[PDB]
Amino acid sequence: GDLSCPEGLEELLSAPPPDLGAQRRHGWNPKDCSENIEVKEGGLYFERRPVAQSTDGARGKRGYSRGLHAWEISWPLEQRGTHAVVGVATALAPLQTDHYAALLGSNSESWGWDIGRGKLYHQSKGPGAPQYPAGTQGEQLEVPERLLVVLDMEEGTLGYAIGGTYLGPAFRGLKGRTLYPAVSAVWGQCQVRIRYLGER
Amino acid sequence: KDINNNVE
Repeated sequence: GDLSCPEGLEELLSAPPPDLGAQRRHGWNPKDCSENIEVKEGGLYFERRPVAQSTDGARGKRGYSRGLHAWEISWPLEQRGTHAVVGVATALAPLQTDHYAALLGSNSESWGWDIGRGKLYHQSKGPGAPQYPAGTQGEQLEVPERLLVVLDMEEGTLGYAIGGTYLGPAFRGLKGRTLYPAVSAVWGQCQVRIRYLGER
Repeated sequence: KDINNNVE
């Protein structure tokens, strides 16, 4: 798993983590999220309000076009509901829709891992979406509360780490974009945290 | 509340 990781990731993750100011600066954007989401603590987490028949997303404040970036998402297991998707989006991706869906990854402007189903979405309405990671250690993975999201803008990849192990690149084809941390959620009163881990 | 903990 780790032999596929971006250059510099092991060193980035071993460094002292960004302080609370940096976590807020790179955290969720109150000015760039669904109307049904509130961003709290200056960006450290968001809460989705209990609005029926809605999927709701948020972007981070800072868009990345070069180098290696990583962040931790913390998403309580019992607050995931039917469609919990973690990834990245351009500034143009839609962040709300009036039904329950994997909104993140349902278009050209977003890329998501469904942490309930283990499926990857890009330009996908869901039918046929591939498993990630591929394999049997892949067929049994339960995504725990915390996961790392790893964006390599030199290779143009998005991948994830759990429990200290990089799980491989999930998506390629990201170069020449400005990409923001993103999630889409459906669960009433879910509280999803973002913890920026820095850049190389 | 519905399946996703949202107000009906």
